Formats: sequence, structure tokens, C-alpha cells
Amino acid sequence: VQIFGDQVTEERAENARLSAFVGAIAVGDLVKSTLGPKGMDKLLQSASSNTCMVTNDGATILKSIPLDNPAAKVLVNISKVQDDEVGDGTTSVTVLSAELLREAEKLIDQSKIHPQTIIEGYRLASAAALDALTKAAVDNSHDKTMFREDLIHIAKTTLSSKILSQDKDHFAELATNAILRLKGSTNLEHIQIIKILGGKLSDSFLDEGFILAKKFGNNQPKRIENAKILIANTTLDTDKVKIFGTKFKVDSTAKLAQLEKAEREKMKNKIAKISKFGINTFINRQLIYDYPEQLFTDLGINSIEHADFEGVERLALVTGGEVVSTFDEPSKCKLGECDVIEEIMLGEQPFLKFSGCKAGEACTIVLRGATDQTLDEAERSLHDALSVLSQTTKETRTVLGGGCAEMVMSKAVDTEAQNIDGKKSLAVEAFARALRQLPTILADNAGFDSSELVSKLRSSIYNGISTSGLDLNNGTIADMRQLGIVESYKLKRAVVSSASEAAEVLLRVDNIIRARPR
Amino acid sequence: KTSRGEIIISNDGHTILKQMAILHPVARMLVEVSAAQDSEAGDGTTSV
Amino acid sequence: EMGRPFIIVKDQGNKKRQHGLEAKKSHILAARSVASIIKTSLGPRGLDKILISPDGEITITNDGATILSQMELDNEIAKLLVQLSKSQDDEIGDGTTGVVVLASALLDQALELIQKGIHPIKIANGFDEAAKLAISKLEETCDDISASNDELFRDFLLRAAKTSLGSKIVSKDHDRFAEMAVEAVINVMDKDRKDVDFDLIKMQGRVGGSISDSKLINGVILDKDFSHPQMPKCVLPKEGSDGVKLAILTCPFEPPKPKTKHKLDISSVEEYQKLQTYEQDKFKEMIDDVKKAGADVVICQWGFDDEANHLLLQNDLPAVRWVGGQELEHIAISTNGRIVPRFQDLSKDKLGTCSRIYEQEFGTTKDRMLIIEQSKETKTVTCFVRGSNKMIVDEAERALHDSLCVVRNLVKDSRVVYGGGAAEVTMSLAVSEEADKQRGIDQYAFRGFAQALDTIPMTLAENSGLDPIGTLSTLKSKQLKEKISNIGVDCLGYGSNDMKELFVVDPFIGKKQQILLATQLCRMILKIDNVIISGK
Amino acid sequence: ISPPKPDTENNIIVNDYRQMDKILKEERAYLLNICKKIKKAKCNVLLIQKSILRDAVNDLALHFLSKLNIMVVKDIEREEIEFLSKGLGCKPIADIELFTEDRLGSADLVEEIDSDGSKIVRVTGIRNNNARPTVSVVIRGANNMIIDETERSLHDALCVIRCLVKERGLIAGGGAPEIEISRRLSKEARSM
Amino acid sequence: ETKGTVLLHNAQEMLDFSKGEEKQIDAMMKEIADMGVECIVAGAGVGELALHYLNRYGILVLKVPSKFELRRLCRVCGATPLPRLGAPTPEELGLVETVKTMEIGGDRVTVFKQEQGEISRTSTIILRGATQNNLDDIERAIDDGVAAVKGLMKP
Amino acid sequence: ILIVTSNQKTTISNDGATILKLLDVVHPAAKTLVDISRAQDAEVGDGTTSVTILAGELMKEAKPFLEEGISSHLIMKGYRKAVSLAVEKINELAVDITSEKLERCARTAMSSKLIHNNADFFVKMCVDAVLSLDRNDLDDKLIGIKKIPGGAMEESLFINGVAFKKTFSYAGFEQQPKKFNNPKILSLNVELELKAEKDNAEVRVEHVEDYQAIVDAEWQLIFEKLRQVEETGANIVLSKLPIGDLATQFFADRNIFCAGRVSADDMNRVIQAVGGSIQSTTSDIKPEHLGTCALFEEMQIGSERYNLFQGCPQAKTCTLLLRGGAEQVIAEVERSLHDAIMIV
Ligand SMILES: Nc1ncnc2c1ncn2[C@@H]1O[C@H](COP(=O)(O)OP(=O)(O)O)[C@@H](O)[C@H]1O
Ligand SMILES: Nc1ncnc2c1ncn2[C@@H]1O[C@H](COP(=O)(O)OP(=O)(O)O)[C@@H](O)[C@H]1O
Ligand SMILES: Nc1ncnc2c1ncn2[C@@H]1O[C@H](COP(=O)(O)OP(=O)(O)O)[C@@H](O)[C@H]1O
Ligand SMILES: [Mg+2]
Ligand SMILES: [Mg+2]
Ligand SMILES: [Mg+2]
Repeated sequence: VQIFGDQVTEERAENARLSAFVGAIAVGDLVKSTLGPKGMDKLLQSASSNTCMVTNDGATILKSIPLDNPAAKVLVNISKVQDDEVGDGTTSVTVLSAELLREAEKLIDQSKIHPQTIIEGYRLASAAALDALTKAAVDNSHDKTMFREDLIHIAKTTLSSKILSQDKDHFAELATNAILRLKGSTNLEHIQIIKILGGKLSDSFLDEGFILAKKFGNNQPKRIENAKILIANTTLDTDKVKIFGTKFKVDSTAKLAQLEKAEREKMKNKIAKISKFGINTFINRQLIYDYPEQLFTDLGINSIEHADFEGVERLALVTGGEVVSTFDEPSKCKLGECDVIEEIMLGEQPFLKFSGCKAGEACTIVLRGATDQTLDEAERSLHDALSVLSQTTKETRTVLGGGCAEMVMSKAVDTEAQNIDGKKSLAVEAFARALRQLPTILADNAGFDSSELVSKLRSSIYNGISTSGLDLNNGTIADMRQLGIVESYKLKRAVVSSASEAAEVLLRVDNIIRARPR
Repeated sequence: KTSRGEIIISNDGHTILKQMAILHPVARMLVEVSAAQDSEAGDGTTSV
Repeated sequence: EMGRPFIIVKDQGNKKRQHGLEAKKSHILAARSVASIIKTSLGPRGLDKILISPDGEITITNDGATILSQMELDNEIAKLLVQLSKSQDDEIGDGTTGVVVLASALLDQALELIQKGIHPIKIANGFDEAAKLAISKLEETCDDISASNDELFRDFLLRAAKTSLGSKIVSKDHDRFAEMAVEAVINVMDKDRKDVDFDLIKMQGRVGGSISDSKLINGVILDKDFSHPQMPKCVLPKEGSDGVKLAILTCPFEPPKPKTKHKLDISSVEEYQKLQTYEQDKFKEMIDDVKKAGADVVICQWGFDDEANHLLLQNDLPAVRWVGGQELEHIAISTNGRIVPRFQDLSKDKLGTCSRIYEQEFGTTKDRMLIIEQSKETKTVTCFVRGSNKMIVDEAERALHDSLCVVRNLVKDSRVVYGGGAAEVTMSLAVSEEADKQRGIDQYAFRGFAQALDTIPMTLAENSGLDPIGTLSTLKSKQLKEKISNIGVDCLGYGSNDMKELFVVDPFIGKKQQILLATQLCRMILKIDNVIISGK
Repeated sequence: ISPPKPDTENNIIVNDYRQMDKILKEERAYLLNICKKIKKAKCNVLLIQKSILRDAVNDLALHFLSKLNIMVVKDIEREEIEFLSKGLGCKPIADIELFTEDRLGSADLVEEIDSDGSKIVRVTGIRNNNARPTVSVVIRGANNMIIDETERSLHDALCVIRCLVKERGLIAGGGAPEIEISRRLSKEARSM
Repeated sequence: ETKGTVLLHNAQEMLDFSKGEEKQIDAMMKEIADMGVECIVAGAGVGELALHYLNRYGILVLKVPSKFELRRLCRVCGATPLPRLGAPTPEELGLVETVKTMEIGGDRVTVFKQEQGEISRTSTIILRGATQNNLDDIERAIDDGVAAVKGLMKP
Repeated sequence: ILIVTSNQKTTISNDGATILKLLDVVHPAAKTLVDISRAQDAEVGDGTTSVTILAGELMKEAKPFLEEGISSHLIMKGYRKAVSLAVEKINELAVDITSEKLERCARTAMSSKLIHNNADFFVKMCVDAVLSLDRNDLDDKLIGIKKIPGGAMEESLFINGVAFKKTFSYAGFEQQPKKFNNPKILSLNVELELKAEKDNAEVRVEHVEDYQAIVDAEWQLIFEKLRQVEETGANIVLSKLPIGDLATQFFADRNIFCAGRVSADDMNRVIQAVGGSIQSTTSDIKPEHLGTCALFEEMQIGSERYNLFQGCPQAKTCTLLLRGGAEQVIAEVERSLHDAIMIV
């Protein structure tokens, strides 16, 4: 008795677990090459308008590619949350969560372990895993110079995976200065990344100011000094009063000539109130029409038009002033200050350069690269780099990487497996062996041995040296403190918790129900 | 000969690569390099 | 036929019929097809299932109602089971899976009795007498908990809270979700411990973070930022004050205009300048009204323009826009404030009171979500649930909703029973005992219901991987040896089939509802003889 | 330059029959007195931009401007207003209250010749206080496809001059530095 | 009939315009109610404000949204309609003793049975049956019988 | 009999009118049965099937006589002459019973369907449904009962009043109390919200000083409309038309419950339950026309809120909430009661 309708695919047998497990293996193997510093970039061919996209992050790749498997959606969704939460470590969650299901496959088939036992071991194994990071962390909050050095090494670790592995020595100073500029503001929207194609990749810079994408309107000068900035959000152009039911009962056109004159008088009166501040620059988000633009010429005030609302927030914080409207009361209102303003040209589009501002609560980064795809990759990289360093301020604790983070978890996880005697020990050992594969694929991408190199890292830590790790440029074990690579505590806490809970999803599934497409 | 009714003669490699609709994405990257060579230098768009 | 087209009903050739014994076999096998889906899901050792909607969205669920709700079916017999699980989900919110397998258990045992030639009404009347007899026995054996004090009554909720969370994901952090679920009801409850309002506590999930980051906060969740974010994000109260003096308004900041369409005619330049004066004085009078009222944070329903941003920023007055009317219903009850319609009726007695207002990021760029917290007990609790996946936090919503519903059943007085398969077996042996002297023609009818109740313990035996016959033999022999009827099948293997000791409790009103909806549907399905179905 | 119609909503009402003669007199007078004030500043050529929501110059206004010997040109693009003010040194005029003699430019001859069915309006001679003068070069040819390539061929020519004034120095082309750099790196390649 | 739209220049008219419609509709019902009428047959849709003052004094309302349905009822009581909303003339007022509402076919029906005194015309026949098809043929049999009664008048 | 029409609407029933209603019968002679059934249901509401089977056997018994040389009028003369004696014979079979003062007649009308086995509980309260109705009125709309998907049929109870769904969530609904000791019901018809007054919207204003006053006048009259409702002490407010957020929040402050989005058939049942009247104007409100009852309590019923009235000294209304598992269970309990209520 077929209770379901026509064209209803249902799998209530071993093929359901096989179809769900092979889907994660396909998603897992897709991202094995993108992990590590020697990883290869991937290429995406869009189906609409031939809009290509080059990206190394697994979140952008898996969201762009179509996948009809329900298991693929979990790997897509866990990567989207990791991309939005931290902004780094998405491929580690995808490859680790798939490897946990890969390691859990042989327990179901060969050893015939219950699914409730595998997850029960992962609960106790994940608990001991996070406890290893509790003692393995180090707080560098007592000294700002050491914390300044920590943001360097975290930038070295995050930027090495992208195409900027050579130029990370220069952008590490650029990345950490933007974080010290923001002085704790973890909002990534306060950094404008201006995209410019052409020039050498190392020609990027970080000017102490805010760079506009637009220019002056008609005749206002390029070079000035000692300018007072005033920002406004209201219309300031052909003022349509708040009630639209207004009308003019005109008995003669001569009186209507006075009414349009009265609209110019109040606008002339409004610009007269702007001059009471004694300013030299005025900025408004709405596009400025011709009539109020002309009155700024006699007053000696500059005018900038059509600024975006997200840029007004960046513009207010770099200038250090305040957005002013309802200009009758100039006493309570506040305005910013700047030393020099000058219009520049980087390529074809001109830009406005600000330098010497008082407040430095925000900045803008100008990238320079050969193509729009390399420039885009650069943006995706800096965004991932600045996202990790931004959360490092609120979460000062850090963890050493390079295979040492995954192994010190396995050292504590393997110790706890003996005190839980029974059939659960195989599940906890499967969680341990899943963690050994992260330094394995990191060695496979560089073209080194998978067994002997991991075996040397195994013996080095149990001897009583909790600072050993993999070094990929030479292919041998080296000290992590001397090389200077380290990750944040929130990152390693996130990928272990995300990959652990991701394994809990597709292990509690036995039946797959597919309704009709719409 | 473009898709619409416009016709254009072109010796410039940037405008040749711009009007040519390429199916392969890696070959399409050369269109952006010629755009980058045209924006930065403005000479030798085919030599790059 | 006699050659002419012999047609009666419209669309004669499309629809079909089915009668006799073959109509019954289509019904029972259709229930077994649905029962096999639910049988491998029930119990603490169950397994989730993925329901792919037509729009591509998926839901990882192990509750019978959400599975059957998002299932595209054709057979009408399963569509009645779709509504039976939905019936258990709406009112009680516990036992959806149980009803589906229990109704199938009555249907599976009824198949053997139809082969013997018993009329279906005698079958249906037998379960009706057996169901009321089992309810009458179970009402006597269960004990009351109202005699205990409030300290022990909290523990009984923890017994049922851990029972409802388990069998669901959210079974790790389940010790804290039990305390969090009980702590939600301690704040929102009546002094007489009766008829608590469930609508005061709404569900709210957030895609991000981990399960450990979830915590309790007494307030409202708004998915928006403050207006013109130049002010500090976390506003604090004054040094000496009763509170932040929350203000809510269902009027946008604008000049007063008629609701009807109007035509304000300005026939002179002098009147045009008075319109400019009238435009500015209204905004000046507006900010002076809220200034004299002492409000710090203002909540506006219908938004406002950009002119009020600077007036609100200079006076240190945060504000928001586009707050829906449903949220204002939640804000007034939480902060104990009265929503004023306009500024002329503005008074200090109508303003609310709360501890502090602040906002955090939760990550990079997602969205700024507002948070409110109270300094004491209030009539509103908003669960702040986090999750690593959208399906995790979506399942955690309906899982915690069922947890609050199970505690809601215990708010009713003297309704407690120890589950774990004990309630099924203790109601089963008495029905077989009554049949020995109430033989009649319905002797096999009681035996069918006695064997149908025992299937849920056998379902737990299959999921746990134990021998069913040895389990039911030990439970049946133990119930006959001793009249203590709180021993059941323990799947988590903590030793001891005893169960008050394990701490497994289910609500008494939920357990009797299992056999009622199962018997009430079985009485309906057995009445069907002709099955007319039309083509789509 | 048009009859009065503000951006704010309006509605003209005529109550008496004799008011129709008055408003018709005041409409042309509103155009006449504004054109009368142009004669006071002795401005001889006017350039209007692209008008939105209404006609740029009313046909009734052209009679006043044509009899007083004033050239009228409309439908100029908005981005070119910066070009004309920078080249001619004439500040724009958005209102007659700010319309003065000091803001206007100067020119010796604005001639519109007739040749090959294509009109050209060229200004001969510029003199002003301007440190940023302008330049304009027309293109002629057989068809538009050659006009487009003659424009882009000049862009590649000007970009070479832009590069030399940007970065000082130059090198001899013709394949010289490719062989020279290949020889130089080939010398060092055997050492590394 | 031509563009009925409100016009309120000041707040004094806004306050009295809401109460003016109530007092105006009430004042028209006073002249109608003082004549001792207790049921009014309407020809089209009746407003709610007019209905509030009709059922105050217990005046029944009847819908007859058609021309012939309204004309047949005047022949029973012998009333002369007037489209004005003023006072009905006493000579034109009809005479009906009782208006009952009972269940015959399960739906609501209104009856206008007269008595032996003050007889009326255009009577009806309540025809009860099981099959709607039989009602149609029996109804046309009454039309044939009524048509046979016409044969006595002319010759 | 289980039937599913083209629109995929499931239905289960044992009735002659309902089964033939859903089946679109195109045969002309077969629609006479639809008509007989409908007719008996209408005039009686019970025994529809019997009528159809009897009709069937008389026509099936007339089949061999039509095969013979018997004319059509001879067969009809026999039944029409025999049915006259059957009606007179049934008058002799029937009794003139007056002693013993409903209970037994309801048990037989519930047969052949769901609630026959539960007749011990449903007949006790079903007899009380018609006793509330007085003689010579017998209003069927007062016995209007609604659908509640969810619950078990055993947990139903008898109600001395009405229970209607709100069908809308107001902004100030939770602020009002759910429990009044001595509530007072007042039925309204005016629309309590800020909008156009009487089917039009056109307001000319010349001076800007009066533009502030005309807006305040609209705010003045709307509270004047609400204050007249407040001064009489009406705790429960009901209106067919919608009620805006401005009015329900004004009532929410001083403990005054309100509701809207209800039909006219539901409103007519509210008046006869409380014994009040309809007032479509706030100025003509008096204290005497307000209805009263014993108590008020809004209870959770199937994830749907219902405003309960009960305990009136003299109630014309009986309205019970039908809770069940499937949508056909609540439907079968409705049709079974609707057939039994007509008999008693
Ligand atoms: N120069 C290096 N020496 C040693 N280890 C390195 C070096 N560069 C990168 N790594 C290791 O490679 C890993 C790169 O991870 P990454 O690609 O950033 O993950 P995701 O892309 O998922 O965020 C880091 O964990 C780091 O320890
Ligand atoms: N008169 C000439 N004689 C010999 N070689 C030349 C002459 N002019 C240019 N070349 C060579 O030919 C090349 C022409 O490049 P060109 O076509 O200008 O590139 P693009 O068109 O992309 O700017 C130059 O690199 C130069 O070495
Ligand atoms: N931790 C536990 N220990 C023992 N029995 C349990 C436990 N959790 C649930 N059960 C039992 O499992 C049975 C099925 O519950 P379940 O199907 O998970 O709830 P629902 O039917 O509401 O989804 C119940 O009868 C209950 O007694
Ligand atoms: Mg990375
Ligand atoms: Mg449960
Ligand atoms: Mg019957």
C-alpha cells in the first residue's frame, strides 16, 4: 500500500545511511585541497550570465554550488554559521565533520556500534576536548606589546591560507593597525575596502583617514587646509514638507512668483544658518541639487553629494564630530576637525584624501591587484583576517596551532577513554582518530608523508613537550613559539563545537523523505 | 560583430577582449588584465 | 448497461470504489506503513528523520506531528493519522509518536479479529469499555503530589523536564535545559498554582553560536538596531531613580495630520512662513513632552523620519523604528507599562520599568538584535536559545515548547504517573483479567487491547536492542508477583527496572489521552466499508 | 526658464472672468522681467542644461530671447557643466538673485558654421583667472566605427604622455629590453 | 446624486457633523413613529443608523429588493407608497393584524395572514412536497387552474 | 461511507442527505432520492436512509409489474391508496402519552454513527439544549456549534452561553484581565477606530492654526465616542466591524475587555444569551440594556482562545465545544447531535 503520492523518493534501509554518508564524503573530499597554506584555489562557473567567482573559503563555495542531498545542506548550513560567527575555519568544520561521519561509518558497518553509543562517546570526548583548551590557553592581556605581537602571528596564520602568503609580512602590520585603530569595536562594517585593479599586489596601504568614492560637484577646490566638517542627514534640497496634503490656492501667477521665491528664501535662510557655524566643508547624504550648491560658493564652503548611509557612520567616526540637523542651535551641536583635505587619483576614478584627523575610530583599506578576481580574493581574505583579530580583542585567550591544537585534544581524549571501559571506548577513540586527520590533510596538501610525519608528532607530545608541531616549508617538527603562529580561543572552541554538533545531526538519521519539487 | 546591431573596428587588445564573449573563465581573466593594463598604464594592452 | 451510457455520478470513470475484505486490508496495511516510520523513532534510543519540503527547506525532526505534517500523502487513512498526531501536539504536546503506534497496535490486533468474523461495532464497543476500565484503574493507583511543599514540587518538574528533553536532541545540555525550563515557570506562575497563562512565554530562536551559550533573560527580543548609532550601545540608568522609565508610543513623530485625505491651502507668503513655524514648533514641542516625562528609551510603532535623530541624540534618548504591534503587546506586559496613544496623554505613571538595555554582535555582520533584562520577577520570560545550525535551533524550539507544555500539564492538580512502559503493562494485565469472567462474545476483544498496549514496551525493546519476550515476561511476572506498579522498561540501562528511583514521570492527563485518541480513531476507521476516491 | 510651477503641490483657481487676462499678462511678464534683467548684465549667450519635469526654455520665452539677439542652447549633459565652468571660467547661475556680471565668462567669437550637414559651435579665445585650462579636439571620418577607433587610438597616445609626466624617464622599445632582460637573467640563472 | 462628499472647514463642523446625522435620522423617525406604525417594508438596502432607531420602537423591517415583489405586497394591505421619508398619510396606511415567524422548511419565513374582517387579495398557497421537480409541475397546474378562472370574466 | 470529491476534501458519514450531497449525481431519475433525503432532513433530520431504501424497494418491486402488461397508473393508484391507510394506521400505532413528563428519544436518534455508544454522557446534556428554548420560537441558530481541531470527545462539557473565536490578536489583549466577578455585556456596532467618518473623506483647511485644531477634533471625538462606552461601565465590548488598536489600548488600561471580527449570526446568539440588545450609537446607551452573567473566564481550548459566558439565570442559548482528533470526528459529532436535537 503506497501511502505516498506520485514521485516520492523514500529510503528506509541501509542505502539511506549510505546516501547520507556518501554525500558528506563528497562534500568533505571537495574541500580537502583548500585546507592549509599549500592548498589550491578553486574555480566556480556560474549558470547565469557567466559570472565567474574565484574563492578559497568553503562557505562561499558550498553556498554557490547546487546540491540536492539533505546531508549536503547540513554541511552548507554549518559552514554558513561559521562564516557569519567567526569568519574563519569553515573548511576545517566541513572536513572534520565529514571525517567524523567517515570514521563513524566503519563503526556502523564493521564493528556494528549503535548510533546512540557513537554520539554518547562524542559527548564525553568533546567535553574532554574543550577542557584541554581550558588549560592549554594563555592570556596575554597584562601587556599590550605582547598582545600587539599576538595580532601579528594571528594575521600570519590566517593570511597564509589565501593567495597573500608572500605579502602577509606587509599586510600583518596593516591588519593589526586597523584593529588598534578601532580600539575594540568589533563591527566589520566600519572598514571600507576600496577595490582597484592594476599595479603590484604589494602596493596596498592604510591612510590615516577616510577615502571617499566620489568627488566635488562643480567648482569647489581640491586642496584646502583647516576644514571644519559638518554632516547632515535631512533633505536640505527642495524641501517637501512633512504633510503632502499641502497646496497653494493661487489667484494670480504674480503671487505664485512670490511663493517660489519664498521657497528660495527659506532655503537661502537655511544655508544662512549653516554659515553661522563658520565651516569650510559640508557633507550631506542626499544628492544636492543646483540651487543650494550655488550658495556655498560665496560662503567659501565645500560640498559633497550622494554619500551612502553606511558611509556616514564611517565618516562621522573618522572625523570625530557629530551628524547635525535642525541648525537653529549651534551651541549644543558638535562638529569635527581635520588638518588637510586633498583630491587624489588612483587609476581612473578620483578620490578625496583625508589626513590628520583627531579621532581615529575607523579606517579605509585600498587594495591593489591585477585582476578583479584576485582583488576579490583579497577582500575575502582580509575580511576573514580582520574578523578573527576583531574577536581576539574581546576574547584575549589564544591557542597554538600547527597540529598542536588537534593533538593536545587527542592526548586528553585518549586518556579519558580508559576510565569508560565497555563499548563506548571505541567511539571515543574514533573521535580521537578523527582529530589526527586534520594534520594529515595539511601534510598531504604540501606533498609530504601522511604516516611517518604524523607519527613523529605523536611521539613528541607524549614525551612532555606541548609546543611541538608541523612545519611545512621544510617538512619537519619545529617549535611553534619561534615560528610565531597562533589562533584565538573562540576559533578553536567554535570549530570543535561546530564539527562535533554537526556529527550529531547525520548520525541520528535513518529515513530520508523526499516530497515533490515545486 | 556584437550581439546587438552595433559594429565596431578594434585594434586595441582591451576592446577586442572586452567585446569577445568567452565561455572559458580562465581565458576571461585576460579581459580584466587588459582592463587593468588600460586603467593603470594605458599602453601595451596586448603585450601583457 | 443495455447499450446506453450508464453514468450516475460526475466523473464516473475517474473515481473508483473498494469494499469487502480488501477495503480493510488497504486500511490496516496503510497504518502499518505509517507505524514502521514511527516505530523506529519512538523512545530514548530513537532516530531523527529529514522531511524535505517542496521549497527545498528541510527539517530534522523526530516528533510524529511535524513528520506527518510535512509528509505528502495520498491515502486517506494516513491523513487521519496526520490529524491525530496534530491533535495530540496542539493540546497536550506530548505523545504524538505514541498515539500513532498505539492506534496502529489496535488496528493490527483488529485484523486478526476481523478474520474470525466479529462485527466491527462489537470490536469498537470492546475498546471503549476497556479504555474506560483502564482509565478508572489508573486513576486509583496514581498518587497525589499536592501534599508536598514547593521545594519538592520543583523536583517533580525536574523529573518530567528531563523526561521530555531526552529522546530529543538537546539531550546533552538537558540538565541545564531542565533547570532553565523550570526557572521559566517559577517567574511566570499564579500564586494559587493553577491555570498559568502559556501565551506569555513565546518561542524565539537564533541561528548562531553553540548550545552552551544559551541562557535565561527576562525581556523582549527585537531584531533591529537603535536609530542613528552614534550614541553608546549600552545605556545605563541614573544614579538615583526607580528605573530607566521605558516609553512606548503608537504615534509616529510627525506633525499632527488628519486621518482623512486633506487639502491644506496656503494662499499667502505669510501663511507659508507660519507653516514653517508650525513645522518646527511641533518637533520642538514633541521632544519637550518626552523630556518632561523623564523617559530614557522610546519605542515607536510606525517609525519616524530622519529629523528626530539629532533631537533624540543630543538629549541622550535612544530610540527604534518599525516595531510591530505584536512586540508592543510583549513589551507592555514585561516592563509592566501602559502604552500611551499620544503625547497629550503622556504621564509618568504609564511608563514601564526595566533593569538595563544593551546590544551585542553575535559575530561579524549578521544583525543587531536588541536585548532587555529585568532586575526582579516579572510576568514574562523569553527563552534565548542558540544553535550551531538552523535545523538544530529549529528543533530546539519545538523541543523546548513540548517541555513547557509538559510542565503546563503538571500545573493541573493531582495528575502524575510514572511512565517508562510501566503505564502500558499495568493497564494491560487487568484487561486480560476482566476477560476471564466477562467472556461473552467480546473475550477476544479485550485480549486484543491487552496485547496492543504491550507493543510500546516491545517498541522500546527493539530500539534498545534487548529481547522483547524476555522483557515483557519479566515485567508481567513482576507485576503479578507484587502489586507495586512503577516498574518499567529502562532503555538507558542504568540498572533497575524500578523507576521512581530512576526519576521518570509523565503526566497522567497525557497518558490517558493516548488510549482515548487511539480508541476514538479506531472506532472511526472500522466503520468504513466503501472507499470512494477521486483522481487528482 | 518656464512658467511658475514649484515642486510642492499646487493648484491655480480662477474665480472671476477678468482674472484670465491678468494671469496671461503676468505669465509673459514673469518671462519678460527675467529676460529684462539679462539685458542689465549684457549677457549675450546662454547655455541651459537638461531640464527634468518640464521644458527647459518655453517657446514664449524664445521670442524675447531671439529678438534681443541671444543665442539659446539647451539639452546639455549634467556632467559637462563642470567642464564648461572650468574652461570658460564662468560660474554657474542657479537663481537670478545671484545673477551678476562678475560670475560670467568672456569670448571673442561664438560662430556656428554650416558644413557637411553637421553643426559645430566653437568658442574662439579664452581669458580668465584660471590655473586649470581646458582643451577640445573634434574627430572627423567616414563612419562611426572609425570615429570610435580614432578616439581610442588617441587615448593610447595621451596615456603615453600621461605616463612620462607621471613617472620620469623612458626606454628604447622595438624588442630591446626583452632581449636585454632575457640576457641579464640568463647570465644570473646559471649562478643560482 | 452628483458627488456627495463631506466638507468641514473648521473643528466646529467636525464636532456637529457626527451628531447631526444621528439627530437628523432620529427626527425623521419621530413623525413616522407617532402615527402608530410597527412594520415598514423597504425597497432597497437600509442603513445601520436608520435601523437603530427603527428597532428602538419595535418597528419591523422587510427587504423587497425588486419592483414586482414590492408591488404585490401593496395589493394585500391596500397601501399607496410614497418615496418621501416624511409622515405616511393615514388614509394610505395599510392594515395587517399579525406578522408571524415560524419554521416550515427549516429556514426563516415571514407570514402576513389576515382575518375574515378586512379581506385582502393576491393570496398565496403554501405547497409542501418532497421532490422539487414535483413542485414545479404542481405549481404550473395552479397556473392552469387560475388561467381557467380567467375564462369566466370576459365572456 | 468514505468519499473524496475532486477537490480532495475527505468526509465520512452514514447519512442519506450528506452522502448524496457530495456526490454530484448527473442522472435525472436518481436525483429524486437526493430530493427525498434532503426533504426528510429538512423537515425532521432523521431517518433519511430509511426513506431512500423504502423508495428503492417500491421501485424495485414495481420492476416486474412494468415488465408485465400492468399500466403505470395502476401501480401508482395502489401505493397512493395504501399510503392513506398507512398514515391512519400509524396514528393508531402512535400513543397519546402525557404521563411521566426527551431522554429516550435522543438515544435512538444517535444510532448508526459515532456517539451512540457514548449516549450515557451526551444525552444528559443534549436534553438540556432544547429545554432552554421556549415554546413557539425554536430558533435553530441558537444551537450553533463550532469546530475545534484537537482534543478528546470525552472532555467536553455543557455551557449555558456562547464561546466564539477572537480571530485576531490585538496589541493590548494581554493587559486586560481574563476573570471578572460581575461582568456586564454591551453589544456595539459602531467602528471604534480612527478613520473616515461616513463613507467619504474630503477636508478643506485654509489657515494653518486651524489645521492643528481639526486634527485634535478627530482625536477629541474618538475619545468622546470611547468615553461614552466607558461611563456606562461596560466591561465586555463586542462589535461586528473591526476595532482598532487605539480603542483596545484605551480599554486595556482600566480593565475593560473587548473583541471583534465576529459574524452577524454569532452576534444574534450573544444577545439572546445575555438578554441585552444591539446599540449602534454610543450616545443612546443606558444602564438597563446591559446584559449580565455569573462569571467570565478565557480558557485554552485546542490552541485557540474562546470567550466563555455561563451561569445566566435565564439563557436561551446552548453552545458546546466539539473537540476531537480528526476533522471528521468533530464533524460526525456535529451531524449526530444536529440530527438528535431536531428529534427532541
Ligand atoms: N607557515 C606555516 N607553518 C605551519 N603551519 C601553518 C603555516 N601556515 C598555515 N599553517 C597551518 O594551516 C592551517 C590553515 O588553516 P585555514 O586554511 O586558515 O583554515 P580555514 O581556511 O578553514 O579557516 C592553520 O591551522 C595553520 O596552523
Ligand atoms: N615605429 C616602430 N618601429 C618598430 N617597432 C615599433 C614601432 N612602434 C611600436 N613598435 C613596437 O611595437 C609594439 C606596439 O605595441 P602597441 O600595439 O602600442 O600595444 P598596445 O596597442 O596594446 O598599446 C611596441 O611594444 C613597440 O616595441
Ligand atoms: N530517559 C528516559 N528513560 C526511560 N524512558 C524514557 C526516557 N525518555 C523517554 N522515555 C519513554 O519513551 C517513551 C516515548 O517517548 P517519546 O516518543 O520520546 O515522546 P513523544 O512521543 O512525546 O515524542 C515514553 O513512554 C517515555 O516513558
Ligand atoms: Mg582560514
Ligand atoms: Mg516526548
Ligand atoms: Mg439516523
